[PDB]
Amino acid sequence: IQMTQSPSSLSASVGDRVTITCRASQSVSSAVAWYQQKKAPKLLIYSASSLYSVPSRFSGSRSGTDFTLTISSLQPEDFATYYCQQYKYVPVTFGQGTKVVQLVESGGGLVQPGGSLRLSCAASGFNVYSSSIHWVRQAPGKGLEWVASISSYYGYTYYADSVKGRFTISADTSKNTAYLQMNSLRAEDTAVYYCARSRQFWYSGLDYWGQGTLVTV
Amino acid sequence: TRVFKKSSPNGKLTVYLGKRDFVDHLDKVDPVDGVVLVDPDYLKDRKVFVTLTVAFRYGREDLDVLGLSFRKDLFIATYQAFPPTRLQDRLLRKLGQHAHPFFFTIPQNLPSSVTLQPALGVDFEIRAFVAKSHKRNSVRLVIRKVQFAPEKPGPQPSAETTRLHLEASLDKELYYHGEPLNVNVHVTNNSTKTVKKIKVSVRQYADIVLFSTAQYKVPVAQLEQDDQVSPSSTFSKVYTITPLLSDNREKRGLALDGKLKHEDTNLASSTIVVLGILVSYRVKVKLVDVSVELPFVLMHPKPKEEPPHREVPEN
Amino acid sequence: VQLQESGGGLSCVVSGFFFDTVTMAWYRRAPGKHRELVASATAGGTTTYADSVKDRFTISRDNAKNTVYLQMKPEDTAVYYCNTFVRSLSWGQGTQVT
Amino acid sequence: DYYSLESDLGVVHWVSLVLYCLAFVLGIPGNAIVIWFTGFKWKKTVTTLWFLNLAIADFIFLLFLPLYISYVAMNFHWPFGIWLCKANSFTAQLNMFASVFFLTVISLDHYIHLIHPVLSHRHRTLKNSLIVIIFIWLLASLIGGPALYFRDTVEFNNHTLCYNNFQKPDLTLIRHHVLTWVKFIIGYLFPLLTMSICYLCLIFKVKKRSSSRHFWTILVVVVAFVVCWTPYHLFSIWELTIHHNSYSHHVMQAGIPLSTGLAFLNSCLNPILYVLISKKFQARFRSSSCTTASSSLAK
Amino acid sequence: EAQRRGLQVALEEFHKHETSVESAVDTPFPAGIFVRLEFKLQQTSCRKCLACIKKVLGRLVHCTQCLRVQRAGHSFYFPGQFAFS
Ligand SMILES: CC(C)CCC[C@@H](C)[C@H]1CC[C@H]2[C@@H]3CC=C4C[C@@H](OC(=O)CCC(=O)O)CC[C@]4(C)[C@H]3CC[C@]12C
Repeated sequence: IQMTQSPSSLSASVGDRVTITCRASQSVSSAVAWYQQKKAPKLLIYSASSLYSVPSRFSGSRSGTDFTLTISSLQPEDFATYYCQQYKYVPVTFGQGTKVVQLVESGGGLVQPGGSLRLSCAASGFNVYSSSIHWVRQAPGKGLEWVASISSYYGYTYYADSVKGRFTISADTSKNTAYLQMNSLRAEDTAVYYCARSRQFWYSGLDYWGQGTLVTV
Repeated sequence: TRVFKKSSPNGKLTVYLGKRDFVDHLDKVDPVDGVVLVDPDYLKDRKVFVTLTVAFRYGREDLDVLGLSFRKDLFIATYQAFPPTRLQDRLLRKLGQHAHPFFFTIPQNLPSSVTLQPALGVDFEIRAFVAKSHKRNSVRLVIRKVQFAPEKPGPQPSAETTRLHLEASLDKELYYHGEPLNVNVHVTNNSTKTVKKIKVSVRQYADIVLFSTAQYKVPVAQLEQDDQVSPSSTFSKVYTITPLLSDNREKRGLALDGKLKHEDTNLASSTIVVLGILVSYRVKVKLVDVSVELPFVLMHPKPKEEPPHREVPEN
Repeated sequence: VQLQESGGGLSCVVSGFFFDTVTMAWYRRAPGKHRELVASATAGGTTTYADSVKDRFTISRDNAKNTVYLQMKPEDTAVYYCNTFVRSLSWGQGTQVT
Repeated sequence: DYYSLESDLGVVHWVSLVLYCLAFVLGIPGNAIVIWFTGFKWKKTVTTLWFLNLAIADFIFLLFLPLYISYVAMNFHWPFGIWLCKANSFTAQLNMFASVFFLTVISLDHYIHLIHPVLSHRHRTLKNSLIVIIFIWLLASLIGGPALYFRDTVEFNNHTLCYNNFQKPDLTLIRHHVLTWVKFIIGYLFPLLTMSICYLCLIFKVKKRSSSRHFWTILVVVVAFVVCWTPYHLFSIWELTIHHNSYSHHVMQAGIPLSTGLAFLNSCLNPILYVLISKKFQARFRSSSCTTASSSLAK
Repeated sequence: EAQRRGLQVALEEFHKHETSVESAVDTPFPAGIFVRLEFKLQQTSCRKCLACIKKVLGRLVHCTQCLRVQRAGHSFYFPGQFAFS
């Protein structure tokens, strides 16, 4: 589902009202997650009506296929990029940026195309049977791109259309660690990988994000 | 609000429901309210009828032997609709004067929404039609009656046996779906015996009754330990086991939660209190023999929003 | 399915269902609010318009042309939709009206 | 050779022929229909295999019917000889005992399935069903054995009759009693008792709960089975009293054909009340959903 | 006497559809005499037998259930013979 945002890069003062509009392309249901990225992105609004356990200034409204984020009170600690996501189908698509329990991962360095470059994700505070693990990509000067996901409860292995085959997701399910096997790396995969966590049964959105590891080709 | 609606073939009838999942509070059940929309002239010399019934599918074969219909009904309700609540009243204003509210209540001592994977099990179904009282002139809906984790932790599980002494005690009873089970086993091994292996397994017991009481012995997760205990030696160890729908596939008859339309659901939650299916969970520890059973409750936590009607990732 | 609304800048053409013994209606949402009902048309005999668009708005339908023509002061600026009275078909999109 | 053995020795007869003809008219199409779909069209399950075997037995029994029709419709002048009467009697006994065993095992399976579900789909396997069917068939085969070895054909005042010939002196009396009593025990006492106990216990269990049509069909099947084999078995038992005590040999000269007609009618109507009446069955000879959305709501 | 009458009636029955005899016996059975006329009927200019003759209440003439006709007066009913069995 192609997702574009009308604002691109706006400017506002301290007491202004920043409005961000998100438009879908296939009449997605009331399932939209809003993320603020300055550092790892932080989830603000899930289901476009609920507030994450962030201040009450952030508000979400649904008007059919168009989703709107209203601040209604701007703060000096708000200069960041906001993304719009739809968690209705397996190939989740993130929107475009609008400039205005911990997870630890290891791995990185030069790719030198041809190799493995095995990454790992460490979980401390939650298990894998009750929480899904998602991996996303963020090319420099570009939005987020989900590439893989694992569900240990159901054993499902979901991969992106342009990433399947060359990537492999695995879960230890014993030490609460998740890994991503990458092969046949190309020059277009040079992006920062962010390990993400989400509750398996009620996929409200990627709650906690990893520190991110730089991967350059 | 985003109310949920389903239509009928040829665009004749349409029913609006605020929610499709109703929570049992152990003292009252959420009323099954809604509004049906009818074509302005499709009801001449006819009356609209909305029926809510509970279906307990218990078999599927190629021939009924004498009269066995392979489908028994536990509760049947009927509404005609020719004080309104705060939900269906709003629907009348949005739709118009051609909308007729219908109100339904679920009596107590009724089974929850349970489905047995191969849709055998207990299902709640709503039929809306107009006739002077076919599948191409009626609306078919399926709803789920579910219960969540109570607010009482309950007594700490504990069970001991001797024949060799074995003691097992789980930390608590209320376990969420996907939460690992922490069990502690203590043995003494007095004399004249030596355990080859330590076996801890979790089995699901489903109490199905239609004419007589029946029990199921369907193991869910099995753990094997190679530790051996010598005579006159004490051994204490904590094991971690968690039910999951990964290695339990292809197991016919496994108790699963209610499925709306070919969806994916986890293991059936434990039933807390009749004709239907009652699901219970136990933990079995065997020494190789002595067997210790530790019952526990596996329920979903109380949610802050309506659960989705299907798996969040589609296809 | 395949709800292709035409006109504006008003006719709707359906593919799956048929206009045989069914009532079709036109829905105008609002300048900035939720959906609303404008007019309907049964198989024939009772047109049953509304109050606000009365006199100002008409409606017609042909069972063979596979189309529904709605025929039409400054408050009628929204996105018009064509759908069954019971709202059975998936909601489409209207181009514009002013 | 001149083996003449002369000596000095009705509406009730016509109704037996009418019943025979009626059963022949209805029996063949129903059995053929049951065979065609259960054997080939419908899936191979335990119930389907059991009904297929029962229909095979009934079809063979009604295919050897017209020889008996020719035998009975002409004052008993069996024009076939000695190598055919024995075979026909043996096959008829085989078919009838196989049918009785199949009905009683069907009742047993129904009672087990609807009362004891704990062990219902563990021992009930197509291989086990095949073993049970084979055991029933060989039991019915080596239970009508004396019917292929004892019958003989003689003259009865210008009428050739093939009869059991229970005289192969002292052994004549005992052999007649043993065979008839064994047939009564294995064909009318044990199967009827099993059917009664299985069905009544099912009714009592269902009664302590909250379908109406399920009881009516069971009662109809029971009453149909009872009223037909009872005259045949009672008249067969009555034959012993003729040799043991004094008798007139008058009431038995016409009751036996009527009892056989009732038994044949029961065999014909067993498909009617078992397979040919269920509601789901009729559906396929007549031959031969929307998506859930959502809408808005004002606050 | 009785044997001569039995032989004569057996010969009449055979001709209906002489030679010397070689066997004869009488029985004390009531209401008749069971004669076992084992003889021959070799004929010349045609117009070994086992005539088990018994008013005659039976004629078991052949040229082996003669016990039945001997005991007949006390039942002449074959077992079964009213059904296929
Ligand atoms: C109560 C009357 C109406 C019978 C109809 C109810 C059925 C839907 C129930 C009754 C017996 C049940 C079965 C009992 C025995 C089996 C095997 C069982 O597998 C095991 O026991 C574990 C592995 C093994 O030991 O073989 C899983 C459930 C299952 C399929 C059950 C499936 C559902 C069944 C058929």
